[PDB]
Amino acid sequence: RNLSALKRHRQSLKRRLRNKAKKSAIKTLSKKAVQLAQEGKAEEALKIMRKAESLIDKAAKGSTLHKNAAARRKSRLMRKVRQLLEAAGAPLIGGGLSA
Amino acid sequence: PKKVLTGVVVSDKMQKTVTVLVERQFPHPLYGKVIKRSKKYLAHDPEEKYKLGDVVEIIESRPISKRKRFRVLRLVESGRMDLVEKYLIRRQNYQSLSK
Amino acid sequence: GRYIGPVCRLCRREGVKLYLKGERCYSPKCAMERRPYPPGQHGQKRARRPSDYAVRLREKQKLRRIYGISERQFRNLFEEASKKKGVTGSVFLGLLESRLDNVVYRLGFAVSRRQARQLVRHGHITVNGRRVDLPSYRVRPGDEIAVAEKSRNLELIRQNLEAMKGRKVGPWLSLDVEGMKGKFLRLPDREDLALPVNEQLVIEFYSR
Amino acid sequence: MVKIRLARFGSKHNPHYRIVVTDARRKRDGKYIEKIGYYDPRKTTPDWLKVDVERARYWLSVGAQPTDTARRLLRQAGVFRQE
RNA sequence: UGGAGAGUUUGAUCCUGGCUCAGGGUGAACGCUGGCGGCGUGCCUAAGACAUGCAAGUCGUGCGGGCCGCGGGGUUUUACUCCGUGGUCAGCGGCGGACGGGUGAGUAACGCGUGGGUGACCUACCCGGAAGAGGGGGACAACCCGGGGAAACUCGGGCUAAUCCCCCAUGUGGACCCGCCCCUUGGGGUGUGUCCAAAGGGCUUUGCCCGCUUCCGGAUGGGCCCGCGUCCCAUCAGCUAGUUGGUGGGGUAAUGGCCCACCAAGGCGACGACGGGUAGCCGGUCUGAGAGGAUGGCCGGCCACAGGGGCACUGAGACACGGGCCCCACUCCUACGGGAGGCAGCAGUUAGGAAUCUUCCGCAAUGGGCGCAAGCCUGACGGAGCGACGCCGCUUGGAGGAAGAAGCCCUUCGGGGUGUAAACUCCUGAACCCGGGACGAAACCCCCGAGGAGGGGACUGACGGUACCGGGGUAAUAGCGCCGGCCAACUCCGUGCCAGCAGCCGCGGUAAUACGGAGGGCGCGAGCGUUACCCGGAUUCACUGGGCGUAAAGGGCGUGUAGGCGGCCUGGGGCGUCCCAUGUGA
Ligand SMILES: [Mg+2]
Ligand SMILES: [Mg+2]
Ligand SMILES: [Mg+2]
Ligand SMILES: [Mg+2]
Ligand SMILES: [Mg+2]
Ligand SMILES: [Mg+2]
Ligand SMILES: [Mg+2]
Ligand SMILES: [Mg+2]
Ligand SMILES: [Mg+2]
Ligand SMILES: [Mg+2]
Ligand SMILES: [Mg+2]
Ligand SMILES: [Mg+2]
Ligand SMILES: [Mg+2]
Ligand SMILES: [Mg+2]
Ligand SMILES: [Mg+2]
Ligand SMILES: [Mg+2]
Ligand SMILES: [Mg+2]
Ligand SMILES: [Mg+2]
Ligand SMILES: [Mg+2]
Ligand SMILES: [Mg+2]
Ligand SMILES: [Mg+2]
Ligand SMILES: [Mg+2]
Ligand SMILES: [Mg+2]
Ligand SMILES: [Mg+2]
Ligand SMILES: [Mg+2]
Ligand SMILES: [Mg+2]
Ligand SMILES: [Mg+2]
Ligand SMILES: [Mg+2]
Ligand SMILES: [Mg+2]
Ligand SMILES: [Mg+2]
Ligand SMILES: [Mg+2]
Ligand SMILES: [Mg+2]
Ligand SMILES: [Mg+2]
Ligand SMILES: [Mg+2]
Ligand SMILES: [Mg+2]
Ligand SMILES: [Mg+2]
Ligand SMILES: [Mg+2]
Ligand SMILES: [Mg+2]
Ligand SMILES: [Mg+2]
Ligand SMILES: [Mg+2]
Ligand SMILES: [Mg+2]
Ligand SMILES: [Mg+2]
Ligand SMILES: [Mg+2]
Ligand SMILES: [Mg+2]
Ligand SMILES: [Mg+2]
Ligand SMILES: [Mg+2]
Ligand SMILES: [Mg+2]
Ligand SMILES: [Mg+2]
Ligand SMILES: [Mg+2]
Ligand SMILES: [Mg+2]
Ligand SMILES: [Mg+2]
Ligand SMILES: [Mg+2]
Ligand SMILES: [Mg+2]
Ligand SMILES: [Mg+2]
Ligand SMILES: [Mg+2]
Ligand SMILES: [Mg+2]
Ligand SMILES: [Mg+2]
Ligand SMILES: [Mg+2]
Ligand SMILES: [Mg+2]
Ligand SMILES: [Mg+2]
Ligand SMILES: [Mg+2]
Ligand SMILES: [Mg+2]
Ligand SMILES: [Mg+2]
Ligand SMILES: [Mg+2]
Ligand SMILES: [Mg+2]
Ligand SMILES: [Mg+2]
Ligand SMILES: [Mg+2]
Ligand SMILES: [Mg+2]
Ligand SMILES: [Mg+2]
Ligand SMILES: [Mg+2]
Ligand SMILES: [Mg+2]
Ligand SMILES: [Mg+2]
Ligand SMILES: [Mg+2]
Ligand SMILES: [Mg+2]
Ligand SMILES: [Mg+2]
Ligand SMILES: [Mg+2]
Ligand SMILES: [Mg+2]
Ligand SMILES: [Mg+2]
Ligand SMILES: [Mg+2]
Ligand SMILES: [Mg+2]
Ligand SMILES: [Mg+2]
Ligand SMILES: [Zn+2]
Repeated sequence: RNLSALKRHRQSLKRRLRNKAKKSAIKTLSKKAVQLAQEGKAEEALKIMRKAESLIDKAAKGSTLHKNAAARRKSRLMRKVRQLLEAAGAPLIGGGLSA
Repeated sequence: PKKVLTGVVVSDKMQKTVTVLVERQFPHPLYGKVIKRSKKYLAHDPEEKYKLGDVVEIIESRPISKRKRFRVLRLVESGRMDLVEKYLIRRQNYQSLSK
Repeated sequence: GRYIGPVCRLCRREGVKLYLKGERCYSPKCAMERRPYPPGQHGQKRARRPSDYAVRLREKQKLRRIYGISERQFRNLFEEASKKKGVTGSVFLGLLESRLDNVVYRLGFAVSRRQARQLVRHGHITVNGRRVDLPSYRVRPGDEIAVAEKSRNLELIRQNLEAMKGRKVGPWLSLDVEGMKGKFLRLPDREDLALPVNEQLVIEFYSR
Repeated sequence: MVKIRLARFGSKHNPHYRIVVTDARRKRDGKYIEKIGYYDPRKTTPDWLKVDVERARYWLSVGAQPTDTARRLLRQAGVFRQE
């Protein structure tokens, strides 16, 4: 009966978590980014937008988030960040953005 | 080559969208006599330039919406309401058919 | 295969002298010389004008019976005839002739075709070295329709050989009576043929 | 990946492969990208092989591991001989 | 290079017009009969229910152990060990389980076919080109202990490896924000800012192979998109709330109302929307002179489904038939808490049905998967098996023998027919027995060179002691339909509108070529008939090719919408139309 395709299954479980994990970090850091972004604090906003950008591409090196979806995240993320710091603020610290 | 069509614009009531009607013609598979049929296409017009009664080149395009997969290429002649006359008349004899 | 039953009997329905028998049919008795009428209780009474059917029918049954051959096979050939170019009526016949068991008759290695079939089928014949026994075997032009080694000195083989001396046969053929072997010159012209049969009437019936 | 192999054909007991470039997946007697020449295990005729070495050169060129018993008819058919 | 008609309305006639037959066709079935092979083919019904076996795994050159067999030096040896080591069965780890194989339920729709689009896209392994591989840390199974449990399994506690996880560096390069040029839908280059690499494993060591990482190209496979083609009912005529479009966002590999918030009031429809019925589509197949009609079994392509329905996880790829979770139905186990299962894979069961096979053989071939290879599994496949289901080849004999046996039919009592038919003689020699016996198989693998090109060297065949070849060798299965007309093929008896026949016209009420039996004949033969359905005949939906005074058929008459159709001459474009080339039409 026991077709050891189970190994394939047990594997997937271990997998699921591992990138579920990476993925949620994306989100929460991503939020805590746009958050501090709008609020005003820029050098802090970006400083988080940093380990943001990082954690994204990092998830890219494997089976998790991949392709240019690794990018689409950034293309919008920092895209939103800039726009908000833009609200009366200014490119305080040399964040992940070029002025 | 991205297929292209001339048909008259037949409605402008849409936001950045236009209804274009295009008679093709062809010969009946058994009866030869060239017959005429027509279809409406939902063109895109981000400049809201084209008005009613315009005759237009329409190009197969990247999908804009549920029904728009063409965009307006170029005008061919302004004043030709006489044709929309027809499309309206046709569309009005209907109301006198129901029960 | 061939209606093994009474055969000096068909000659009688068609009413034409037919050479299914060998010596005897040449004698006074193809069944026919003594009894020129059709078989059965009747047939000796005044027959009636065959409908356009009977005619096209009986003519078919003639040319078919002459080769003692499978209707399905015949029917097939008739159609193969239309498959290819030319005058169908001829090639049909021309094609009938290509039949190996028909050659061992035109080349006379036997008195009958039914006899001819036996020998062919029994491996007694051969072609270019191989012991063909397929009556069907279509003879293409130009091939040693010889006789086999174990066979050459055979009882009923010789009695037909010593009887096969001289007597010219087949303009579309050639017989090395000594070496016991013939050749297929070419495909039998219509004129080269002479059968008691109207080809044009057999085509008719094969349209129903 | 893409492949180059024998595609059986012709009746029972009468094999008659067809040496072709398919995708590895395609079933055996399947659809295929192109024909690069027949073959016969029995050699009933003097023509018991053939290969458009020209285009074969091509498919190997754009990368395309063939079968093993298909090399056996590319070598023994002269494709890798440059001298 | 291809086209036939007949019977039947009448006392008879011509015409109109139905009905009916002869033809071909099948995944066939049923009847009577049935010898041999070859290549095909075989659940059309309940996408009903399935016992048992087998259908997908593989790598010790990713890692660490449980187990087990062999061996030895080193220390005189003891304690032995480590390694070489081969085998294992599990575990982690990698690649494959999405291919292959089954079936048409659903689906009338970009599902399919066909031709294009993607500046809106991905693509494992393969191929090509560039670059790079420095250091450090950690977890969890196996295993050990403990615990619960009928079972299924499972909780905890403690170690440990790695091509598993993670971190900092180098950044060829790539991703992103913004800015510039080129380009023109999101294409290409550059600049500043940030972000992201990596894994070791082998042998014959001064080296090569299997691998890793980033990136660009290549090929192949695929997502998406559009023009056009794709069934019956108008006694279905109006349809539409994500409905149509916009703006911004979410999602994806990517476009899109695919999903959400906000706004606008749209979108569709007699050129048939909406509904209802029906159905997988195609290359093709059948039929037909052809136009046309019918059709999608087998084979190949595409689609869809895996008891019904929903779902996502892993992944380059699936929402995955032999993976997972949930509900419903169904079967089984249970220690009543619980648990297991999915043949529309091969084969086989049962059920229903007019009806559809062997629980075979083999990886030798071809193909696939993994692997450095040796090799392992491959019910794909290659074969064998059973059914005249189909097409094709073959057989049941060949020659000679009577004015012509016996029997049996008919008979004007002379005779006729079966009938060369048999008998008999001769010749041949299916079956059967003996011998020999493959092709399908030369590659991976071994030396030269260099593991390359090039040559040479060996193993391996399920089918099968079959095919085929030589020797011996026995005359050695015939059946079914019809015989009134169409329609080939006549008489005798019985029967007496009874028994029965039939496709239609009709036949049988004493003298039947129409019923049944006979002799005889006709047709065709391992087949012959019946029934069913498709095309033809049917020019009987008529484009090819029909009609409407009385045969069926002119709207009771106008007036007009849409639609269809449109005079004479010059000219522009060239939409149809035509011609040429070119891609495509697997
Ligand atoms: Mg012809
Ligand atoms: Mg000609
Ligand atoms: Mg014809
Ligand atoms: Mg009548
Ligand atoms: Mg065989
Ligand atoms: Mg079925
Ligand atoms: Mg080992
Ligand atoms: Mg070991
Ligand atoms: Mg390795
Ligand atoms: Mg071990
Ligand atoms: Mg001890
Ligand atoms: Mg130890
Ligand atoms: Mg199959
Ligand atoms: Mg099927
Ligand atoms: Mg429908
Ligand atoms: Mg469609
Ligand atoms: Mg369509
Ligand atoms: Mg397409
Ligand atoms: Mg195309
Ligand atoms: Mg360089
Ligand atoms: Mg460690
Ligand atoms: Mg370590
Ligand atoms: Mg880092
Ligand atoms: Mg640089
Ligand atoms: Mg870095
Ligand atoms: Mg780094
Ligand atoms: Mg590293
Ligand atoms: Mg790694
Ligand atoms: Mg490391
Ligand atoms: Mg070394
Ligand atoms: Mg919607
Ligand atoms: Mg509102
Ligand atoms: Mg259906
Ligand atoms: Mg159905
Ligand atoms: Mg047609
Ligand atoms: Mg159909
Ligand atoms: Mg169809
Ligand atoms: Mg089927
Ligand atoms: Mg099929
Ligand atoms: Mg099919
Ligand atoms: Mg299901
Ligand atoms: Mg089932
Ligand atoms: Mg389900
Ligand atoms: Mg699966
Ligand atoms: Mg599933
Ligand atoms: Mg299964
Ligand atoms: Mg119990
Ligand atoms: Mg019990
Ligand atoms: Mg209990
Ligand atoms: Mg239960
Ligand atoms: Mg075995
Ligand atoms: Mg194999
Ligand atoms: Mg097996
Ligand atoms: Mg039977
Ligand atoms: Mg039968
Ligand atoms: Mg007698
Ligand atoms: Mg008598
Ligand atoms: Mg005789
Ligand atoms: Mg006899
Ligand atoms: Mg005797
Ligand atoms: Mg013999
Ligand atoms: Mg021997
Ligand atoms: Mg070596
Ligand atoms: Mg033997
Ligand atoms: Mg022997
Ligand atoms: Mg055989
Ligand atoms: Mg013999
Ligand atoms: Mg008659
Ligand atoms: Mg009676
Ligand atoms: Mg009577
Ligand atoms: Mg009478
Ligand atoms: Mg009678
Ligand atoms: Mg009758
Ligand atoms: Mg018709
Ligand atoms: Mg018609
Ligand atoms: Mg007409
Ligand atoms: Mg008429
Ligand atoms: Mg009138
Ligand atoms: Mg002009
Ligand atoms: Mg001009
Ligand atoms: Mg063609
Ligand atoms: Zn005679």
